[PDB]
Amino acid sequence: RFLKVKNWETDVVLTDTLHLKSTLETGCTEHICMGSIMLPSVATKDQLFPLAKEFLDQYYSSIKRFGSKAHMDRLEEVNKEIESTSTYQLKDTELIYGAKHAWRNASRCVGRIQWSKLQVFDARDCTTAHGMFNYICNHVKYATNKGNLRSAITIFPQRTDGKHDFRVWNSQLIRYAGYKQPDGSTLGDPANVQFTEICIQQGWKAPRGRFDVLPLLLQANGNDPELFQIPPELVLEVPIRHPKFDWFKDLGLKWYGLPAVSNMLLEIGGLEFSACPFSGWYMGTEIGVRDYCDNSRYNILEEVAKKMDLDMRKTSSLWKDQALVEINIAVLYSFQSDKVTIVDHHSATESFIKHMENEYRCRGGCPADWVWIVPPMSGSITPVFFQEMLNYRLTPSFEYQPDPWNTHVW
Amino acid sequence: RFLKVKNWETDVVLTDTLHLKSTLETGCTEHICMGSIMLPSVATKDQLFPLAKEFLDQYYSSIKRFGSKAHMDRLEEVNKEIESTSTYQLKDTELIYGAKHAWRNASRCVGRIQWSKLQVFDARDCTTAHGMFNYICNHVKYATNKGNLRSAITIFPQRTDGKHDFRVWNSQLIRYAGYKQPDGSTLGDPANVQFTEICIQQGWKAPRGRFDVLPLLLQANGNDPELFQIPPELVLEVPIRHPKFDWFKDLGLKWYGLPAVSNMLLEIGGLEFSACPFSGWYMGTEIGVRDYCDNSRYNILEEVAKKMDLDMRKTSSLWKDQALVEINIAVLYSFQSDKVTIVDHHSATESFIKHMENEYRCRGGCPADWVWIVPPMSGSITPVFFQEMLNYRLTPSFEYQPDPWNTHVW
Ligand code: HEM
Ligand code: HEM
Ligand SMILES: CNCc1cccc(-c2cc(C)cc(N)n2)c1
Ligand SMILES: CNCc1cccc(-c2cc(C)cc(N)n2)c1
Ligand SMILES: C[C@H](O)[C@H](O)[C@H]1CNc2nc(N)[nH]c(=O)c2N1
Ligand SMILES: C[C@H](O)[C@H](O)[C@H]1CNc2nc(N)[nH]c(=O)c2N1
Ligand SMILES: [Zn+2]
Repeated sequence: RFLKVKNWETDVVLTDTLHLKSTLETGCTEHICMGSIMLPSVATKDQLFPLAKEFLDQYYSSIKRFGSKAHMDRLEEVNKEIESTSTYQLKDTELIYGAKHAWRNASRCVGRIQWSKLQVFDARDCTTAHGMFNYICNHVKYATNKGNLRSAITIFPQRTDGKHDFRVWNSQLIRYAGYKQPDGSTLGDPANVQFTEICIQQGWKAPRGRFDVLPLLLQANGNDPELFQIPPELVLEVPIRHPKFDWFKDLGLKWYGLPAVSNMLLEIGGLEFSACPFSGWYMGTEIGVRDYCDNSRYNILEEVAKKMDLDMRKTSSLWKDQALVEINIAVLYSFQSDKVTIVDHHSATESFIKHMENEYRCRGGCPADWVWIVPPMSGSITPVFFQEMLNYRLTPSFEYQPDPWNTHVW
Repeated sequence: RFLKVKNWETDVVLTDTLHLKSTLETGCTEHICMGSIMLPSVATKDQLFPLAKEFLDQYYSSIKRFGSKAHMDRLEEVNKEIESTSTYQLKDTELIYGAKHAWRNASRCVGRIQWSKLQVFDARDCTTAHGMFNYICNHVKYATNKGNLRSAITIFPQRTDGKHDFRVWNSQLIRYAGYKQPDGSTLGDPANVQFTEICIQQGWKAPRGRFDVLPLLLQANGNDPELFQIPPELVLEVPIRHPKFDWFKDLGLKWYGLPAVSNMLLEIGGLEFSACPFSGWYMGTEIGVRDYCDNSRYNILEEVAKKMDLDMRKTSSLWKDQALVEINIAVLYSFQSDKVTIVDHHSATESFIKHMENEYRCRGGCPADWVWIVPPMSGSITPVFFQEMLNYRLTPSFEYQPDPWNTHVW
């Protein structure tokens, strides 16, 4: 009941007991392993105080006042407000703790060494899609910090009944538009073409280029969402050059500095925050491997390998592999020559192993998803390839949620 | 109870019901996922007929004579021999079926599209370490076929009591020697230095170079094993050159053509074959990524990147990534210019997706381990990165077993 994870590059072993505190199910049974399925699958007051009890107990058991009366009066206070209103509200300190631990428990995140250094923006007083748009601009500006990126989350009012829900309809706050062409093909980002249509549907005026920043579709208190365009001076973008190849400029590629996921749900003490955009900084491979070279994304390996003049008749020339390394040299180089925060997959996996140690020491475990932790290129020349990870679901936590245009009573 | 796996590069879905036939446990519980732990953990007659029953039932239910009397008389025959001798013996046809399906059920193997085209060598009449050495040479020679590699397995007598056990002590039939140096460092293959010591211990006369083929340590009928050196004319080796870089020859690297794992256990109908060397042909990355660039293996990225004159001050130059692609271009090129069978990680992952279709159609499922199927470089520019796989344990099956120098009553 006190399981062991081994590292095979180092022969180092650690003991996981943190998984005893786990609660939610994983998809795996004693006779089936779902570790590579992407997404496996009102809340009453009878269930809401147990979750409120569990959260608050570890929150006072973090500030070395577990079991005190300051704890007990807080437990009694939440208990009775869960009688009165049936729901409850978190303290400022309980929200900052809960948010930082949702990140800390996010087993699919390799950059979690930074989990404590997070800036929480309490937007629970927000009421309008314009108020949402204000909070979100202030997040963008702060989290960007002139390229010296800082991580942050903005927490909008929690779900109450179920109809009245704050939702950022964008998947990330900043993404490039996606238009399918009359000739069947696709301009911009193909992942967003469904979204982009809903944007033009709500009256967006598309510039119809490659790297068009989408507007925000912000839904406030269950209301029909409204389009707002982040001021372009707030959207920091990096033009992508290669430090050897001058033809690389003519590829005319760029990316935005700020990775800010907006479509997930923040669970704290049984409360559900449907709108909780959180931002850090990019690991190089997300842009240079996935965004740029996924077949159903920008799919640029074709053209990069051309300009390198590569043996493209043969699958086995590793022409694909060769153009993939140059592209991530170009992402990295470009972001750093502009002083915009980016981390390479070597230094990020190293930090994660480093983070993983401290978690097994001063916490007794680190939930971790190998399928997601291993970078999508050069897997085994990074140290996380050789690290056995235990995946389990701790709380507070970030969760996926449905897209709102497929659930909203419109 | 009829689960679904999605592919996200193609939006294609398949339905797994084959997992209903699963039997063994995985390490994962409803609340913990062990998908990245490498190895999670006499047989009586009360348990041995159920396993014999299950096997034979699907074996006649493969040749469209399920439930017939030819089946029933075979079930009665095994039943009564399990009374008489308590164990039993497989027909030739039952051994070839059982062996091909152990391969077919091997969820960690990406080359399983070939599972049916397997050559079974019945060495169950073998009695001596010299007889083992003969069968194994005939396997090497056949499976190699002048470089036109053919896949094969040699099945030595099954475990009976437990003391009398046929074991190939080598991990693979052909591996390079491993000597640690007086200066702390290591020559050859560091993975084998423990083995190499046991070989010199049993009186091996080490040439003490880099690429020294080890001898065979073959244990027959539980006896203390004996050293035999495969005739070098039978060991086909590929010198590694690059199709651009002439300095690559001076690296003086080579590899052997035949991947032949010798240390696993073949379970068929509850019978355990402790010696069952099986061989195919290499996927390029095993040599060019793992063998050559694992830190605890040949660790050549250092020197390759030197000769390329690479920015090696910075982790973020992807100098490691860059020398890794050239090395697998050199493995591939060298093996094919010599007409020795090798497959590149692109064409092998494609075939596996291709194999995966047919399994879900004419069988209803394909046990598959994503952690192992995804090649250890360029993961997401191959199609298996985007394929959800269900891992589960079907039988017949290949299993790991202890090393014999850590279990043998010597
Ligand atoms: C310090 C900078 C950060 C880095 C370098 C980083 C790194 C990464 C990477 C590479 C991924 C994989 C994304 C993908 O493959 O689609 C990821 C996912 C994730 N990150 Fe982190 N991240 C950072 C900050 C944050 C913050 C600030 C939060 C939350 C407050 C967070 C929570 C998550 C979660 C929940 C996921 C998984 C979401 C999903 O399953 O799609 N990360 N991160
Ligand atoms: C057709 C040529 C074959 C190819 C291209 C191939 C490919 C591979 C690869 C790349 C691996 C991963 C090895 C590692 O990472 O250490 C593997 C493992 C494995 N292969 Fe296949 N293989 C072939 C033939 C065979 C045969 C003939 C058998 C059995 C009769 C087999 C059964 C297995 C098993 C059981 C494993 C996993 C063993 C372990 O967990 O260490 N394969 N294969
Ligand atoms: C399924 N995609 C989720 C997703 C998509 C895109 C980016 C991220 C991300 C988020 C943060 C905070 C940091 C980072 N380096 N990347 C996450
Ligand atoms: C834990 N290592 C197992 C291992 C190590 C080395 C090679 C293989 C292998 C075996 C076969 C038959 C084909 C292939 N392409 N590779 C398997
Ligand atoms: C810790 C981790 O499970 C370990 O590195 C695994 C990961 N996947 C692998 N995949 C293959 N094909 N071969 C391996 O040796 C490994 N090693
Ligand atoms: C099918 C498979 O689970 C899917 O491709 C996963 C694999 N691992 C991943 N890992 C990361 N970091 N991001 C991803 O989108 C994925 N996709
Ligand atoms: Zn699992």
